[PDB]
Amino acid sequence: LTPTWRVYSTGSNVFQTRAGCLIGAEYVNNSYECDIPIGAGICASYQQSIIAYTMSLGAENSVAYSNNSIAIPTNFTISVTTE
Amino acid sequence: NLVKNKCVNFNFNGLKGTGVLTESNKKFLPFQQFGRDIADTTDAVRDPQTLEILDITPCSFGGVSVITPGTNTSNQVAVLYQGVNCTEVPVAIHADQLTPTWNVFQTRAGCLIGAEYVNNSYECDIPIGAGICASYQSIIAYTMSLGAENSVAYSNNSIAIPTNFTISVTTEILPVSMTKTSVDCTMYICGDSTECSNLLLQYGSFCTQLKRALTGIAVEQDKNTQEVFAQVKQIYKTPPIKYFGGFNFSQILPDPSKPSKRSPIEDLLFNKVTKGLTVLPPLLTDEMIAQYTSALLAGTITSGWTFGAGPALQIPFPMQMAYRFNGIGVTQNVLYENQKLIANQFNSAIGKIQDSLSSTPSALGKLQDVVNHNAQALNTLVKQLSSKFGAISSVLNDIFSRLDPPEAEVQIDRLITGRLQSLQTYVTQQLIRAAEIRASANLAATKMSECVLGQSKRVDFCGKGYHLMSFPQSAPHGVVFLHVTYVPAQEKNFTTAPAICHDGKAHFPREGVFVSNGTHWFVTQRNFYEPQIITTDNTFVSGNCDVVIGIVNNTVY
Amino acid sequence: FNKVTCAQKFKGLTVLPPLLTDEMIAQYTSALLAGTITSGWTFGAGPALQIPFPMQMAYRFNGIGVTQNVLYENQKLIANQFNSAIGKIQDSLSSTPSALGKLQDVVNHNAQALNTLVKQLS
Amino acid sequence: AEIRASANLAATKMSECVLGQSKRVDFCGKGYHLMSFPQSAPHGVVFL
Amino acid sequence: ILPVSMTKTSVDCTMYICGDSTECSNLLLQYGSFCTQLKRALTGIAVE
Amino acid sequence: QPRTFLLKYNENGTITDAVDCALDPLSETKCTLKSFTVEKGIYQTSNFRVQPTESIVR
Ligand SMILES: *[C@@H]1O[C@H](CO)[C@@H](O)[C@H](O)[C@H]1NC(C)=O
Ligand SMILES: *[C@@H]1O[C@H](CO)[C@@H](O)[C@H](O)[C@H]1NC(C)=O
Ligand SMILES: *[C@@H]1O[C@H](CO)[C@@H](O)[C@H](O)[C@H]1NC(C)=O
Ligand SMILES: *[C@@H]1O[C@H](CO)[C@@H](O)[C@H](O)[C@H]1NC(C)=O
Ligand SMILES: *[C@@H]1O[C@H](CO)[C@@H](O)[C@H](O)[C@H]1NC(C)=O
Ligand SMILES: *[C@@H]1O[C@H](CO)[C@@H](O)[C@H](O)[C@H]1NC(C)=O
Ligand SMILES: *[C@@H]1O[C@H](CO)[C@@H](O)[C@H](O)[C@H]1NC(C)=O
Repeated sequence: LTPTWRVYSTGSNVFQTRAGCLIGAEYVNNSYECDIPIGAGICASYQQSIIAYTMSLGAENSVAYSNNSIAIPTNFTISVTTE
Repeated sequence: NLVKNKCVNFNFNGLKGTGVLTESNKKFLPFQQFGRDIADTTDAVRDPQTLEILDITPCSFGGVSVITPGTNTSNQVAVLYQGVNCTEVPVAIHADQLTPTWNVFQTRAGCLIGAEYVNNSYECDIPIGAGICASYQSIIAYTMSLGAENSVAYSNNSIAIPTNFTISVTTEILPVSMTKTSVDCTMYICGDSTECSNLLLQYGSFCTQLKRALTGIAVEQDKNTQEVFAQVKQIYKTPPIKYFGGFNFSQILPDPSKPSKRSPIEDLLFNKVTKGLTVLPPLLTDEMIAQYTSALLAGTITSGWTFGAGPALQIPFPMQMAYRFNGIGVTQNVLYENQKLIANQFNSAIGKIQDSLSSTPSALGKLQDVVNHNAQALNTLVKQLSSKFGAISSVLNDIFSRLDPPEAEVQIDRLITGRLQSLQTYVTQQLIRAAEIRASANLAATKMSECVLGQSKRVDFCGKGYHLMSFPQSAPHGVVFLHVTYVPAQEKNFTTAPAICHDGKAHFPREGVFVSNGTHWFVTQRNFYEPQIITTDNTFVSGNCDVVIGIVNNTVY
Repeated sequence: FNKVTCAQKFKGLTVLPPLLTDEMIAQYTSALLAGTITSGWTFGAGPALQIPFPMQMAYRFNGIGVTQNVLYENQKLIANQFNSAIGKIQDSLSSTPSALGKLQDVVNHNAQALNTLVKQLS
Repeated sequence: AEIRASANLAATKMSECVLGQSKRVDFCGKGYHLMSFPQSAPHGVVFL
Repeated sequence: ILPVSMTKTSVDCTMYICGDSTECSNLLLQYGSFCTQLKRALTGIAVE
Repeated sequence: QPRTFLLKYNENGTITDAVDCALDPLSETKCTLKSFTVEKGIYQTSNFRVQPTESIVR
C-alpha cells in the first residue's frame, strides 16, 4: 500500500472493539453523549483529534421511595416543543 | 390413431404439447381455425385428417393439497381437492397405492378424502379452509367452534354489580429490531477475480444502490431501539430498602448477584431466544438496554408516573396504586381496606409469569420468527452462488480459462446478471420486512409511553381489562410487557331504577347506580358493590318528578 | 353483501378460500352486537354484566360530559332521532355513490394483477 | 402490507369504538362519540 | 368502511413458466431456488 | 419407467435414502418440500402424480 495508508494500518492509537479494530482514535476513559456511532456502545467525536469512548445513557439521579413522604410542585413552566 | 380423454401428447400439424382432446365445441368456422382463448395456447384445434374439433385441456390441473400430522408422529394423509366435487376423478389412471387416498366429505373448498368428518366441534388445529379444520390415531375433520355458547339475561330494572376483583398479569411480546446485514457487492459477485471487477464497474452504480439501501436499514434498527427505550435520559436507581407496601418486585428488578444484572424474568427470556456478508453489531448492547429498562422500572415503582412528564416526584407505592384504582373507577378506600389481599394476588400472579413462558412452546414466538427469517434469507442468498444461471460454470475463473475472450463475455454477462438479480431480491425482502419491524417499533414505543409512563384509558390496548400498571422487560430483538389489569368477579343481581323521586322531586345519582336488595335503596359504584345510604350529598336534584320513566317511590332525606 | 359483488386455473393461478366463511364472520358480529346491547362496555373487560339500555345510554351520555337527566327527560325524542338516523343509512348506502369503493378497490387490484400475469405470457 | 395496516386500524376501532367509549377526537366518527355497531362486509368491516 | 383481508392467491411456479415442457423443468431447476422463494413468500401472505 | 426421485447424499456421494415421488401424496409432499421430514400442517403439491401418455402423431 501507499505510505499514507500505512499510518492508518498500524499505529499507537489502536483500540480493538467488538465491531473490529479502530485506528486513528484514542480511547478515553470518560463517557459523554453519542456523536458518531461506531458499534457495541462505542461512539466517536472530534474534540483537536478524534476520540472514541463509551456512550453515556444520562445523568445518574436517585429518587427516594420514602413512605409517608410526598413531593408536590409549587411552581410550573409552560414550554413549546416542535414536532 | 386418435385418443380422447387421455393425457396423450397432441401433435396436430406439428404442434407439440400434452393435453386432453375432449370433444368439439366453440363453434369453429372456416375463418376461425386454430382458435385460442385469453389463456392462448390454442385451447381448441381442428383435426388434420378430418374436420372435427378438439378442445385441449391441461392434464389434471387439480392443485391438490395434502394434510400431514407431521412426520414426527405416524404417517397419515388427507388430500383436499380444490374446486373438484365429490366425484374426484381428474385422472383415474394412476398408481394403485395412492388410489385409496384420492371416507368422503364435501367441503366448500372441495371434496376431502382421507379423513372422517366428525359432527362435533373443537378449537381449530390444522386449518383446511371453508370453516373446517383437521386433527390427528387418525386425522378427523371437524367444523371450527367460535367459542363457548353464552346468553345474557337482559332485563330492565335489573343490574349485575361485581362484588370481587382479580388482579391479572398478561405478557405481551413485540419485536423491536432486525439484524443488520452489510454486503460488499464487488466481493459477492466477483470473487478473487480482478477481471470480473473490470466488468462489474462497467455495469454502473447498481452495486452502490444496493449497498446504500442496506445502510438505511442498518441505521434504522438503532433508531428503533432508541425509540422504545431511551425515553428517559435520567437513570434512576432502585431504593436500598425494597419494602414497597408489601408488594414484591424481586422478579423484575435487577438481581445484584447476576453478573449481567438481568432480572430473573429477563434471564429466562434471553435463554429461550437462540462470502462478503457481514452482521454488524447493534449500537446498544444488552447491558445498556437492560440498564435503560431498569431506569424505567425504577422510575415507576417510586415517583409514580410523574417522571414521564417532568421532574420525578416521590410518592409511596400504597398511595400510587390507590390513585391508579381511582382511574379504573374504584374509590381509593378499596385499596387501603384490601391492601393485604391485593398484594398477595399481585405477588401470586407475577410468580406464575415465568411458568407460563416456560410451559408455552410458542412463547417468544414473535421474536424467534424474526431470527428464523433473516437467517434463512442469508442462507438462501449464499446458495444462489452455487446456482448455474444458465452458464458453463459457476466459477468465474473457470469460464475465463475455458473460453475465448469474445465467447467469455457472453457467459460472464449471463452470470453477472444472475448474481445481481438474486442479490437485489434479498434487499427488497429486507426493505419490506423493515417496514413491518418499524411498525412494531412505533407500536412498542407508544405502549411504552402510554402504558408504562402513565395509565391508559383505552379499552383493550395495554391489557385485557382495566389497565393498572405496566412493566417492560428487555429481550433479544424485542421487548416484553407485563400489564397489570383489573378484572371484576363474583357478580350479583340487584334491582335498579333510573331515578328516585322524593317529596315530589326527582333524585338522580351523582355517581354510581341506584340499587336495592328489595327492602331499602342504595347507591353503589359501577365496578364494586359498596352500598351507601342515600342522602342529598350523593344525589343531585334536577328536574321535576313525573318526567322520567321508571322512577320508584322512596325517602331520600 | 349484494352491492359489493376462472380460466386462470390452466396456468397455475389459484385462489384459496378463506378460513372463516361469510356466515361465520357474520355470526361473530352478532355476538358483538348482542354483547354491546345487553351489557355496556363490560363484556370486553371480563364477564358480561346486564344493564338496561336507557341506563347504559345515560352513562355514555355522562362520558361526553352531559348529566344523566338529559337522556331520561328526552328519552322519546332521542329514540326517535336515533331510529330515523338508522333508517337513512340503508338508503344512503343503497344509492352507491362510490361509497363502498374502498372495499371494491381491493378486489379490483387483485384481479388486475392476475390479469396482467396471464397477459404477460404472450 | 397496506391491508395489514388497515386491518390493525380496524382492530383498534373494534376494541375502542365498540367495546367502550373513546375520547379521541375524530376517531369514532365526527362529534362526541357514544357507541358504534360493527357490520360485516366482503373483505372488510363497516362501523356505524 | 375499512378493508380487512385480501384474496389469497397461490401460483405453481413450474406450471406458469413451462407449459408442460419436460425439458424446461431442467432449466428452471438449474436457475435456482426462486421457485421455492416465491411459493414461500405467497404462503406467508395467505396465512397472514 | 419415467419417475421423479429425491436423491439424498451423506457428503460422500452415496445414497442413504431416496424419496419416490408420485408414489403417494405423502411422498409427493416431501418431493415438493425437498426434505425427508415434513412438519405438521397442510401443503400444496406440484401435481407429480400425472405422467404423459403415448404421443399421438397427427
Ligand atoms: C416504610 O418502609 C420501611 C422500610 O423502608 C418500613 O420499615 C416501614 O414499616 C414502612 N412504613 C412507614 C414507617 O411508613
Ligand atoms: C416560579 O414562580 C415565580 C413566580 O413569581 C416565577 O419565578 C416563575 O413564574 C416560576 N419560575 C419558573 C422557572 O417557572
Ligand atoms: C374475593 O376474591 C378473593 C380471591 O378471588 C378471595 O380471597 C376473597 O375471599 C373474596 N372475597 C372478598 C370479600 O375479598
Ligand atoms: C419476593 O418473592 C421472593 C420469592 O422467593 C422471596 O424470596 C422474597 O423474599 C419476596 N420479597 C418480598 C418483599 O415479598
Ligand atoms: C337489604 O338491605 C337492607 C338495608 O340495610 C337491610 O336492612 C336488609 O337486611 C337487607 N336484606 C338482605 C341483605 O337480605
Ligand atoms: C320492563 O321490560 C318489560 C319487558 O317487555 C316491559 O314490559 C316493562 O314495561 C318494562 N318496565 C319498565 C318500567 O320499563
Ligand atoms: C308513589 O307512587 C305513586 C304511583 O307510582 C305516585 O302516584 C305517587 O306520587 C308516589 N309518591 C307518593 C308520595 O305517593
